[PDB]
Amino acid sequence: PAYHSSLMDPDTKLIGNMALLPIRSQFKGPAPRETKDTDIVDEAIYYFKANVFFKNYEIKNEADRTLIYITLYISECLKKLQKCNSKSQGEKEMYTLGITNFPIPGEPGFPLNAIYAKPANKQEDEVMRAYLQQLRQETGLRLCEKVFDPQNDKPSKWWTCFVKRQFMNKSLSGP
Amino acid sequence: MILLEVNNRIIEETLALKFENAAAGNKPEAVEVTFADFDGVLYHISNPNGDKTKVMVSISLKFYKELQAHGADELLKRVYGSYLVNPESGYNVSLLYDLENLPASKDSIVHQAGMLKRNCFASVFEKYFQFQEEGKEGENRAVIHYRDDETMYVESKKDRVTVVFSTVFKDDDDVVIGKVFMQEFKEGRRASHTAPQVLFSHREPPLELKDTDAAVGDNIGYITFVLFPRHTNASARDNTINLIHTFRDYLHYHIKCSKAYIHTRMRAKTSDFLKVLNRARPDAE
Amino acid sequence: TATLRPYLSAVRATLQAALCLENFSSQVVERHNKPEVEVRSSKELLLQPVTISRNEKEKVLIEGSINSVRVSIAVKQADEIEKILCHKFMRFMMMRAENFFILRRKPVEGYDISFLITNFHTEQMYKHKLVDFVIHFMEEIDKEISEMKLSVNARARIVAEEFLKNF
Amino acid sequence: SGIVGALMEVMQKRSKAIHSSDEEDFEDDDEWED
Amino acid sequence: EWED
Amino acid sequence: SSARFRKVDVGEYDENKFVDEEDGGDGQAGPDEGEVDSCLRQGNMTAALQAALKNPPINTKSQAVKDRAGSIVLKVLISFKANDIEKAVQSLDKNGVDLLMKYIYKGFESPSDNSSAVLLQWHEKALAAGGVGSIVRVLTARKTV
Amino acid sequence: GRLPACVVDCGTGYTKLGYAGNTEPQFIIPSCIAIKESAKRVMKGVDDLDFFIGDEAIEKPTYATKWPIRHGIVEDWDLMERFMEQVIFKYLRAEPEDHYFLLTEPPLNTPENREYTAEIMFESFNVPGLYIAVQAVLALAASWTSRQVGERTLTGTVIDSGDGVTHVIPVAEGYVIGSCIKHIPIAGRDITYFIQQLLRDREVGIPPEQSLETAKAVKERYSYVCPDLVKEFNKYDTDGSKWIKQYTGINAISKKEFSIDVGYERFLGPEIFFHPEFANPDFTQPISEVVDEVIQNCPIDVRRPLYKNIVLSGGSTMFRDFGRRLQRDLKRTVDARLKLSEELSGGRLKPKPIDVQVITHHMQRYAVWFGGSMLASTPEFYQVCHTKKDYEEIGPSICRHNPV
Amino acid sequence: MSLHQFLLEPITCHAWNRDRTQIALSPNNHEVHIYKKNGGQWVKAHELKEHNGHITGIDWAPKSDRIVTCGADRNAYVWSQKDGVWKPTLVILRINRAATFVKWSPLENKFAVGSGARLISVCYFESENDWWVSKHIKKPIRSTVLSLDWHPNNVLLAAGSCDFKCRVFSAYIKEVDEKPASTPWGSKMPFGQLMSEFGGSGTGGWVHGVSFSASGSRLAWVSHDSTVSVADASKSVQVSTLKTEFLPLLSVSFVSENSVVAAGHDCCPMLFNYDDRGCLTFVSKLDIPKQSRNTALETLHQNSITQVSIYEVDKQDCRKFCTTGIDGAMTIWDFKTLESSIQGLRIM
Amino acid sequence: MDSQGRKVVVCDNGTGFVKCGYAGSNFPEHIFPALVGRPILMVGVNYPMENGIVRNWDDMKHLWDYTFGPEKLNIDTRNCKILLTEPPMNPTKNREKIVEVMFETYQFSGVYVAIQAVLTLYAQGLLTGVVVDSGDGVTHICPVYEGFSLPHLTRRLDIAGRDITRYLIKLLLLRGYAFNHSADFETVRMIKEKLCYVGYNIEQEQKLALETTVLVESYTLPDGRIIKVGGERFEAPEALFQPHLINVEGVGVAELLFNTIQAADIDTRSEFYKHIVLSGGSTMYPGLPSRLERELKQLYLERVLKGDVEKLSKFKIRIEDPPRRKHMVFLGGAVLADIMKDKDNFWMTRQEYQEKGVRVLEKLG
Ligand SMILES: Nc1ncnc2c1ncn2[C@@H]1O[C@H](COP(=O)(O)OP(=O)(O)OP(=O)(O)O)[C@@H](O)[C@H]1O
Ligand SMILES: Nc1ncnc2c1ncn2[C@@H]1O[C@H](COP(=O)(O)OP(=O)(O)OP(=O)(O)O)[C@@H](O)[C@H]1O
Ligand SMILES: [Mg+2]
Ligand SMILES: [Mg+2]
Repeated sequence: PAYHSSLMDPDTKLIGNMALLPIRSQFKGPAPRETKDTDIVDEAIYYFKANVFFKNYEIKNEADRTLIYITLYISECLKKLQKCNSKSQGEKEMYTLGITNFPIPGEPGFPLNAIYAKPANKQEDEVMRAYLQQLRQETGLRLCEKVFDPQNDKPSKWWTCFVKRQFMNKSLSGP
Repeated sequence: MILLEVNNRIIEETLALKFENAAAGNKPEAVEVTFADFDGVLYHISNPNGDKTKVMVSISLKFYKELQAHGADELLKRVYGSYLVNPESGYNVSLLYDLENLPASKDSIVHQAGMLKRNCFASVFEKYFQFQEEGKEGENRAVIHYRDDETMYVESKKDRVTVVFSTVFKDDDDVVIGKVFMQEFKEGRRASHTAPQVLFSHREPPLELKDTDAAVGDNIGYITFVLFPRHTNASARDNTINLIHTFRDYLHYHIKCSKAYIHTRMRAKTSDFLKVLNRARPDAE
Repeated sequence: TATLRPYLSAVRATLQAALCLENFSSQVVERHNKPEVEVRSSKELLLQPVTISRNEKEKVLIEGSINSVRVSIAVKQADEIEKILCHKFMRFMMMRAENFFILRRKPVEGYDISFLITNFHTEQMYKHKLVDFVIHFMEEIDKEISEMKLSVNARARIVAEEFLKNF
Repeated sequence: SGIVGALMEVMQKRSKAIHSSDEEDFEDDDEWED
Repeated sequence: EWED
Repeated sequence: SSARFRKVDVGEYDENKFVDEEDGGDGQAGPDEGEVDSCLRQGNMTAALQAALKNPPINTKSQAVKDRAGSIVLKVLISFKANDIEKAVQSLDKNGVDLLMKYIYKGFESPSDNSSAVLLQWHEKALAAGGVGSIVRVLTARKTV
Repeated sequence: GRLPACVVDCGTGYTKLGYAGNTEPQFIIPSCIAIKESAKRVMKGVDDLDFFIGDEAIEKPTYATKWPIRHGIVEDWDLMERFMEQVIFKYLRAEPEDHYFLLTEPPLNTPENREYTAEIMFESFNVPGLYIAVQAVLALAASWTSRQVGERTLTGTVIDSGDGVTHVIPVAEGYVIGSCIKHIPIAGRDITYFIQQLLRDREVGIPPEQSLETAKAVKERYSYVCPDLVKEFNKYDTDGSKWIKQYTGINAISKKEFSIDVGYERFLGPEIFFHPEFANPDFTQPISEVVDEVIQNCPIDVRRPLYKNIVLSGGSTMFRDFGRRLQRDLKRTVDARLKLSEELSGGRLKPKPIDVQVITHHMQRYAVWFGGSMLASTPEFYQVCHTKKDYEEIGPSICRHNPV
Repeated sequence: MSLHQFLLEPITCHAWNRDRTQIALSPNNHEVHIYKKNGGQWVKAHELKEHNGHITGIDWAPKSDRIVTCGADRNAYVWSQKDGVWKPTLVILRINRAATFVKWSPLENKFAVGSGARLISVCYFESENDWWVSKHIKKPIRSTVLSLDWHPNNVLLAAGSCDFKCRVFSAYIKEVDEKPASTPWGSKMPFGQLMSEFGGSGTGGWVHGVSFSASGSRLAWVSHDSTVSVADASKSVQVSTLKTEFLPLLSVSFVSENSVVAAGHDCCPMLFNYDDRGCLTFVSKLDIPKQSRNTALETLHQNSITQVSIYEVDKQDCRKFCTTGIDGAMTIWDFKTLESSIQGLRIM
Repeated sequence: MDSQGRKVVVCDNGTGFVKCGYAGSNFPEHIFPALVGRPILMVGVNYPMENGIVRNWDDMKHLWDYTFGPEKLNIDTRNCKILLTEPPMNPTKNREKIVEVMFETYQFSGVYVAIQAVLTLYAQGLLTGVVVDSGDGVTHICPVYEGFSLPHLTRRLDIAGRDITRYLIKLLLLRGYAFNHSADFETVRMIKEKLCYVGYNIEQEQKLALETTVLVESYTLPDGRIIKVGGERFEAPEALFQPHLINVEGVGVAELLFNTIQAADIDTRSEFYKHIVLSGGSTMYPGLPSRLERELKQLYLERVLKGDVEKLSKFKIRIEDPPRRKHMVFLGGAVLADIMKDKDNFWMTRQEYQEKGVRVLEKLG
């Protein structure tokens, strides 16, 4: 079957039904600082090429929901990375796309609203907006290093051959 | 496919594949096939003594003594040359091809190796056509048992060559359909003026074919071809030989095809009848 | 249509008189339902057989009961080729007898084809369409046999023409 | 007996000829066990 | 019994 | 051994079976032949026909009497013309009509050349002033002719 | 002296023809027929004798290619009768009155289809004998060359797969348990369409009229079965020189050359046997669960011989590690059940562990034909054939039961 | 002429209640269905299922609303209504072949069942131990009984069977009936006594339908010879026959003292007249064709009519009558509509 | 419900169903299946008895305590009266075991155990006759004279419905449809219960099978396939009259009935001829007793009367099949309870079981 995360810890802070996992980032805010090399962004990039062909996914714990979120946003990163021409313009396009107001759980337009659980408190809404924004910016910055072939500085065919595929027949943006 | 063909497919495909792999430079691979043809002819393609660089094609006939009496060995030697070798046990004529020593054009030898049964049959035809050409008359006829129950007769006159086939139909439906076909063979002279003359007789031998062991049963027909010097001169004669050794099998082939066509028509009519019964239902359709 | 139309009109009128059936359970075996023209156990439930003949070799035999009608047809055969084509056609249709629902696997002796119609077919189909089907079958058989004979002769002419041309 | 014993006998005769006729990038075996 |  | 008990059937040896209501009687020898032959002699066709339809052999259990009675009425039935059939049909009553249907349906059973086709012509005129019930009364009759 | 019998195996994709007593078939042809266009029927003259079969039927102008066999079951019997004319009289060149015949049937075949085949052979070609054979027994008998003497039995499970559906046929003592046969909709035409969608998105320069047979040539040469997906993706990105291969081809209309790169489709092709939701959106069950479900629906006393003898057959089972992947996934499926019965009963259910063995032999590609060729070379083959004399006297009801 | 396509299947038999608002048909299987008329529509109502065979006869009494069903499984049930649901009660028949026809008595204390075991079962009710006791009439009957009818004085019975004869029996049970009066048919009437045995000697066919009169002094039966005949007992017990030219008829009923309506395989009901001197004359077909490949026979029924029953009050005065067919229908004909539509049709 | 006030419960210990009812009732109060489903020991697939022989008595104690519990009866175990039954050719040791269970574990006040042929005849209302009973495996022919069974004259036949089901599997396999014997027992048993019947004259049946297609119909298998049944509808129940088709040596059931009914007293033969009663699940095929009537007519024609044709006419045969085939043993138990209820010494008591020991069953027999 599909591959699941293994970073779950017994004293992990939860937001709704998500897992608020620490990352390695220079963007400011509520994510905790990570000491080890392995975080959830590296595992999502590592499992993206195997997980994108699957049409049925079964939720086992709280790390799977943020894994599905980064797995979708890698695909909406690649749809904009297909038309790029240089690495610096790709980094500028990721800095443009990271601050875009994507819908959250609870709002209409979110695809997996049945599996996910909406938050309640207003400060919970604010920290969920901040956490999703920093996850988006960090996975855009990490994907822009791996997508570019360095000797030519054009996007590779092996990463841009996954444009038309959709995870679980869902899309974070409208068609 | 109206006319039957004279070249065997399996010999040509196997020898073409082996010759292409030999000319490409790859190492050879072992082959051992045994198969059949029309009129109970056995073929064997193998490697002699386990050597994978040589192939050998052998043909076994049940009636090679009668063809040997009319001189098929000189014809086979004159056609093939150095490829003819001593035959193996249980087989009549054997040919040997070496993959190390081959000519540059691998097209003529494969086509000549496909015509081995024809080159076995052609010797009595060439001898009696030469007897008609030289003008010698009074020689005995040739009797060839090409099958177990069927018997072929070849006779030469001063001005014509007569070929008589004796054929047996197993089923009475084949007797009626074969009489229908040979009626059109008999009177079919009125289209083409230059043609060999076809005669047909049912249940009785012809009056020229006398004092022999000719069967008089109800399933046996006799077919007479009359051939002229327009057909038995040299520059045509090979083509004539080709057509005549197909002939009987060709006739039986078309009889079977006629029965298949009848089956197609019956299927269509049966379907139409069922549709009429489907209109008899009180609004269950 | 020298004698074909009065022959078919007489066969149609006799088949209209014969096909009047109803349900009937067996009076010798406890809870059985069998066609009475085949079993022939009782004498009061059988009718007289009738025959309509166009000539010496074409005839239709009709036998009836309280719940079953058997119809036997002899087909006109003039030559040997028409004889073997008719025999092949009747064997072809009687091997597929489970789809026709009103056909017998073996014909009555002296006849070519035979139909057996029970009361369940008259409950499941209209009667006049069944009579029109029997008349349509008897009309279509001879046209099919003549077309097969003409096709065999034309095929034999072309097959002889190609081989005598190729010399 | 039957056709089964003759079929076993003929492929018993044939299998010694087949096994005598056949007389590195995927050599990794250590992953395949559980 | 059944006179009438 | 034992199983020849399955060879003998006892279904026709029962006391409860449909025996026919055969009321015994005779005195049926055809109509007669002589006045029919003289009616054919005198150049008439109708009086021979109502001579032939009288006295059927319905009660006699003899093959030869039924054979000659079905011979004489067929012997007058070939001997007619083409346009007198409707006059000979509507000159009769209903009992003549269904007895003529019985003799015509008996006459189909032994065909002899164009005469059989002549019977077919009679059949359509005997369906003119007749009916399907005449053929029904031919089909279910316990006394054949 | 005696002429050998003819062995003919018909399939959806390929038809295999030859004589008995040979290891390999003499002809492998595509199972298609090209007929003249109707363009509007009456066939005046010899107009039904104008057709081509086999490889020369494919891409002929003013001819329409038709496929008479769909999923093992013959749809049109008029085209199937004309298909057997050119098999006998052009390719095999055998007189049909002298040779016995052996034909094969699909594993779920009606008795009405068995009588239609014997009508064509006996009444249109006049063969003296005919035997219609079950494909599961012949594929099981062809695996005795790899195994030794003591385990040559006739109980096992046969997996047949190519150009159609993939059957799982249990068989015990030479008799097929027909109640437990299950099928998979994934077979060898579905791997070819999956490679064609992967090559269309990535590579450019392939001609549109040649996109199908280049996907077929990639599958037969470069494909294998990967053991794990995410480790295989990591091998290709880190070291692309070892695993990425180049394929070249020639253009039909311009005679020019094109070259492409063969990447992720070397292992993503055969993976849809084990993950059918990659391509088919309706079937989600892997092949290791269906083979386990077929054996569990069998009777109890025959289950342990059925696990020990699993025989692969067909052309789509010719990948590199098909047997090792299926053996590993079956042992996980059984031990999931044997653990779950033990923990629920508190250690009461403690059976012996079973032995699962998947058998791969040399002649997997033509396993049905090779088993039918060895049967027809025996002297006892002529005593289990339906002769023509029984067909004339008894009738067509004799060709309804095939004795083993 | 009001058709209603209930089914696409044959209907074996049907019966009406007293209010003519419910029907009880059988859709050619082992079930009995009841339909209710409301608005302008027929809605399916309570269904009856106890037979494992095939129901051939259904009868409904006018009073006390009890429904008797008999079939080919050699069994008989009496269905009684209670609190919305119908419940069955077993009747032992002591029969071993079949059951073919059933009819209630006019005073609703006995019922008669014809059978294929060459006897007629008269069943009456015993409340001492609460079942139904059957008695047999056997001699002389040599064939399968097809049709029964009850005389309107609760004693005599008319039976037509497959031995080409119609006969009148006297079924009289001493426990459940009073002493009968004298009839013109006979004077001495014990149980099982034959009164008369009419029938065609020589030629003959199976008698499909019998009927009495309102006065009870005239009998009529049809046969398979396409013949209809009326026997009068007052005129020295004589018989008058009529041979028709049409197909055979299956059901018949006196619609008055001197008029009879029949139907059968011709798909069309026909009217015959019987004067007091005694002459059976064909009058007219009731279903005239309208003045207006598909066959499309110009008849409102598309298949054979198997039953004719009266619809308006009783046999004393008729204005409507009903037919059921093999095509599946229920046609109600009107005499006042058919009087004006057909010129010359004078119903008496 | 006598003057002592003890409740009378008639319980039939059948193979598949155990019926809990009381006297005077045409239907019992409780019809419960005798299935003990273990949750891998609740009751209501272990079966305590097969073919009439007890193999486990603790499961009898479990099932009988389920009957004695508050669900079904809740009767007084110390003081009640019950009625039991037992099949023919039963060993007497099992009867000693069950009277040990009734008068040691529970200690009833009245227990009678009897033969189902006598109870079926008392349900019919007739005292003297013969009973042909066929279920699974074993077929009995039992004559009952006055009110008791004759042990010397009753006989057994080994052919029953499981062999008919296996023969139907064999004929369907030779027809062309593949069936496993073990996996598809139940669907071919459903085929046998649905479509099979017994022919009357076997040459007319095989001519009707060969010549015309009026016997064919169709059946739908649960996977979706539809099969057509030929002449096999009369071929499967023909093994009872011809045992050499199923390769079991012996004679048919009609010859067994004739050899039973002839080897008896001369005066008893007439009322054994008029009174034949059929019962059981296998005697349910339409067309069955007329075949036995024809067989006894043919055997009495050839064996006794030698060749006298007219003496066949003075012979009376009546195979009385009941039109109602239902729980007849409970009906006979209710009738036998209603006739006898005051006459207390016909039952055996517990007090007789300590004052006599095991020979109170010897006094019973
Ligand atoms: N390594 C391989 N070698 C050959 N064919 C292969 C291979 N891998 C896949 N195939 C596929 O196998 C298919 C042919 O298989 P096969 O000959 O068994 O089919 P079939 O004729 O339909 O079989 P059957 O006789 O069972 O009906 C082709 O479509 C081909 O693409
Ligand atoms: N309607 C039916 N038609 C034919 N056979 C039937 C029918 N109903 C049941 N059977 C068969 O009868 C047998 C079961 O009958 P029965 O009810 O007597 O069983 P039982 O209780 O196990 O038997 P026993 O009481 O003799 O131990 C089975 O073989 C079953 O297939
Ligand atoms: Mg295939
Ligand atoms: Mg039982």
